Amino acid sequence: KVLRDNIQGITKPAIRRLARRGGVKRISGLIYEETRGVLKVFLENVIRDAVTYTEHAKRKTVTAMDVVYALKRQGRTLYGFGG
Amino acid sequence: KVLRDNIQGITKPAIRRLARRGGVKRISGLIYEETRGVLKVFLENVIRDAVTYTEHAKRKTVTAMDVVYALKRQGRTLYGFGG
Amino acid sequence: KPHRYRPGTVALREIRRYQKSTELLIRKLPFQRLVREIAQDFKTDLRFQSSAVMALQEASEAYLVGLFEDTNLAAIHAKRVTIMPKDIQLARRIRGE
Amino acid sequence: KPHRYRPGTVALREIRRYQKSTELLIRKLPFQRLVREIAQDFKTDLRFQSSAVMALQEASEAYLVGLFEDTNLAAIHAKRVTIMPKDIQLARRIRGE
Amino acid sequence: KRSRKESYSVYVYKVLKQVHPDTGISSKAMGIMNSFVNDIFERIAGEASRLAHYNKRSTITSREIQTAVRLLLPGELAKHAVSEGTKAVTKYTSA
Amino acid sequence: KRSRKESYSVYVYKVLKQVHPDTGISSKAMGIMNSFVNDIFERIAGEASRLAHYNKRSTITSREIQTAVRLLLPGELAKHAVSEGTKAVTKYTSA
Amino acid sequence: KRSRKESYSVYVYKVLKQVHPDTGISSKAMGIMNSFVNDIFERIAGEASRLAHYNKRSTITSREIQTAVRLLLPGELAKHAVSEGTKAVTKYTSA
Amino acid sequence: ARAKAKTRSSRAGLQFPVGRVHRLLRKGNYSERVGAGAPVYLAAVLEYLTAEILELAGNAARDNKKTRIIPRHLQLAIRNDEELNKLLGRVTIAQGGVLPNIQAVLLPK
Amino acid sequence: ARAKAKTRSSRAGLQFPVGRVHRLLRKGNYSERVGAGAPVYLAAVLEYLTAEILELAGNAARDNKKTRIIPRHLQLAIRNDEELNKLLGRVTIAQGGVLPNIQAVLLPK
Amino acid sequence: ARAKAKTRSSRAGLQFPVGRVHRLLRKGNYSERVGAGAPVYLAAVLEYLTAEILELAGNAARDNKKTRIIPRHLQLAIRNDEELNKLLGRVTIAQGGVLPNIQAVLLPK
DNA sequence: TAATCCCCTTGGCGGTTAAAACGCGGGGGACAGCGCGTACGTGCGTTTAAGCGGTGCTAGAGCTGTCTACGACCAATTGAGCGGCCTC
DNA sequence: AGGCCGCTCAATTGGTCGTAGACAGCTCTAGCACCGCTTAAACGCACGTACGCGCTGTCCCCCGCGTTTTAACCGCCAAGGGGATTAC
Repeated sequence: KVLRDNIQGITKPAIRRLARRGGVKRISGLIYEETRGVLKVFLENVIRDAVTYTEHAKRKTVTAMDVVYALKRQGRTLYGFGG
Repeated sequence: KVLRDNIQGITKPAIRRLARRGGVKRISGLIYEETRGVLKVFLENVIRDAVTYTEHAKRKTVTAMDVVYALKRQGRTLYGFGG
Repeated sequence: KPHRYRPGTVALREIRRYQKSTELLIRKLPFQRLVREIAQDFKTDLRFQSSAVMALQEASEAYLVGLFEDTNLAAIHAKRVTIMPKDIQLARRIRGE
Repeated sequence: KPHRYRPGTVALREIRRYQKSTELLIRKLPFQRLVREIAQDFKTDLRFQSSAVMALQEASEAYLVGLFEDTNLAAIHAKRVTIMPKDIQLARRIRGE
Repeated sequence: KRSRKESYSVYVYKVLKQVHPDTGISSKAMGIMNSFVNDIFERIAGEASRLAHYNKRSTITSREIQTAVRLLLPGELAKHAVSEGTKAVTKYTSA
Repeated sequence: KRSRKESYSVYVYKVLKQVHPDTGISSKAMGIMNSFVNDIFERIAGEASRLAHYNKRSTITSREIQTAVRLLLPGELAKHAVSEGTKAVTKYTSA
Repeated sequence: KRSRKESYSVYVYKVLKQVHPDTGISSKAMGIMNSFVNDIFERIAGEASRLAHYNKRSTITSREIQTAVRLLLPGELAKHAVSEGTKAVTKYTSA
Repeated sequence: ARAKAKTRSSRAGLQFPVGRVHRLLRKGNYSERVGAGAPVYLAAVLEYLTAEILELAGNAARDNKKTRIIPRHLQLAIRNDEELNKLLGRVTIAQGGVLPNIQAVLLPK
Repeated sequence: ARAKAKTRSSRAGLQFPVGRVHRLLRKGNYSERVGAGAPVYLAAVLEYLTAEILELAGNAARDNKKTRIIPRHLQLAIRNDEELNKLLGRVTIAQGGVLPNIQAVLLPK
Repeated sequence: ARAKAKTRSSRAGLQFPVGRVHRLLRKGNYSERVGAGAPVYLAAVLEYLTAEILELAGNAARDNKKTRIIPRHLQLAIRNDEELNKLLGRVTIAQGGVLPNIQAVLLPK
């Protein structure tokens, strides 16, 4: 029922490709796990607010629009999913 | 009654004092004019907002509430001036 | 002799290509499972719209790319081309985090 | 011989002395003259509450201070103690300036 | 049917044909521009509300909106927006 | 002839003497406290308006305000504020 | 036909559901709770009696009980107890 | 005819019975006369201490993945607090066990 | 006996819905009254910004020899206008990619 | 003929005005209608928050052997708490100075 | 929007070292050339769960009559709470 | 100058009222979750190739420092009117 490890599912070549999109030419081996940790922290911050929205909505299925609300709260407003 | 060179009125030892409050030990010679320029830009932004407030308030005297609102709009909210 | 590129060449080609390209670089379904397993860390048995998963995705990669641009700025400010995690923690402190 | 402290000792005495201080580090009259000077460019004959001038003073002082913790975090990141204005520009541009 | 939901597709399309009669548009870009117009609408509306409290004004007028534009929107964009809105409000004032 | 300007001085003085009867105060510290109470009041109130708009609620209730507490107020302070807020609404409904 | 036996059941149940709304109760833990309540009640009551004797006071007020809290309970929880007790007598005199 | 009554527990807004604590004080032979702040102060103190130890019981139960309190959790909560140990040094707990406490010389290597 | 119900957008000579903007401001809780030139002015600002963004998007689509507006074109247009950039610094475009930005120190000799 | 004036702040038992917070929320143009639990909950939250501000101010003043609060005490109170720092990362304080904060690289040897 | 007033700011002035300004012996700082251990981009085969496209379905998303809790508002009245003060 | 204490003022709120808000119930239905299917994308992995990072000694130099000087800052003083505000 429960899942224990899918932060590994954000794989190392995915991080490598993003740092290429992020412009990093050489990536330490120490980078991948701490990037996983800090994105872990940020996603917890986003989804905690999203859950707060979710039972503030009396719903059980999470929608994208509250994700938009939470990201716009955190100063990371995204275009392409509002409404 | 025109004023010309009061950016140098913010003195070099005042810059040293601020960096001591900022915890900077050693300060290059290139620093002081760059600090003068960036504070000039920051002040220009803040008082541009304040002037916009004052003309929209149809006033002539610059008030600290306008300073407070301008700093709020730059994400630099200040406590302690009647806010 | 089989062809082999010097180090950084394929990296620079990748840099050019994913600056050119716009697609997601992380697998969507392990990402989705991560979303669900951290959801149950807050509230169990939550369901997720695939749109919500994707919006969370490009939020995640955009946030990441912003951090890596700041990381590159710190690293070249540290006179470096390889980033080490002190760069990322420094930029995180600079962002006020 | 006159007593002479080594370079950096008086600097650190200034560090502790101005962190324990709470008072303003800018002369009041030339700062007021400067704000009248710059604001006269944007709107003529502008008058300033002296309290508003002091608020501008304190906000500017603290803004430059916060810029300076950003600066010396970049400097210890760049393994230097003599900060140079590329550190400030790094802090600004990573901050988004 | 379903409930009619308001979007800015048709006005973006009319303005697009004003500026580019020849091109098409993706619905993803249409939604991004809908998010844009809603976001900037909320930014300017909230700032006009801020100044309405700052000036203790129970009514937000075009003076307030122009003030908010001069705050948020930078420079030449701000002044040509002033020109465009002034021209539009003179035409609407003259109907 | 003068006009009254409202401030939170007596309440902060009350709770200060409630928590520290022997502790004095300076007026500019009270200026910072007034800035504190107005700043956080506007933060949470804007968040509550956001939640009212998002869930199409024309009424900002206890659920909206506690939702804003869980959003903006982080961690341990949030769960305490939940605890005394629940206590406060409970004893208010008994009042 | 039986006779009522009193306990501290529902009050501890209330405050546990105040601090932990989802946490259950084993009954002999509740017996330990009742015995703890009576034990500490009797300790403080005997302390109030001895202070009443030593001050030659035939009336035991909140000053005696505050003294008893100062005596038995060491430091941190004692000053916390003074805090809610002062707030409680304050709100009770206001009620 | 009569004002509708609130409990003095509700007047304090506290859950412990102020009437019960006051009558157990007056009938406990400590003083024939009791000041008004004494039982409400006592009840506030008691409710705080019970609330604090119940918070310890709840989070200790959540540590052991158990939804409900057990006196093993109460033993762990009393014995791992310094000030509650000072409160209850000589106090015996039914079916509580002890701390997991192994001396350093008892451990191998 | 009413005359022609004319649209206020065309009264402003404009495309953006004056009725929608004015209704949203009446229902958006900013001021209970909104000045008459306020939504007309606001929608004029919106249409001016929208028109220049759509012009940049069409020119960028023509630059990459495409005839349809793409979120990549939106990224490459808006992120390359510095006043639109600092107007929208913390704004994410979904599937827009990033600007092609290689540092000069990263480029070889 | 009339009920006795007993304020809703006293009904909350809290020093923060229920009436003033409620009228500032209603005047603040967030909703025309505000649920009853909202201002009392907000006043409870604010009074709690200002309370731990006041103990942090009090023991900061007690550390510096003055009985009166100075905004240097406020600087030391705010900047030494991580949740208050997260609350006030961007907030500027009048005449507070900074934390006593020196990097380890600045010290001799 | 006309008044206006009074109070709060703006220019002026008679001295003062606090503050700025200045030049100098001086230790520290910054930092590239280059050896040197080394930390990771890279060809490229392999696994397997990811991707794809494919199905029965129901938990909740969303929609629709209800109805009662729910909270704003007006003449009134108050008890708290603020404009003043002075003084320890 | 905190604070305190006598003075005023608007603010706060209770009883009632009239109206709408959203909560709960409830059905419905369409996409989420689930399940079994095929596929080459992912993948991650050990490997030998080329390159990163920060460091010794040095090298050059750059402000930090320590008093002197100085002119204008600061704190005080008497004068003008600006504009900010406030009832209409």
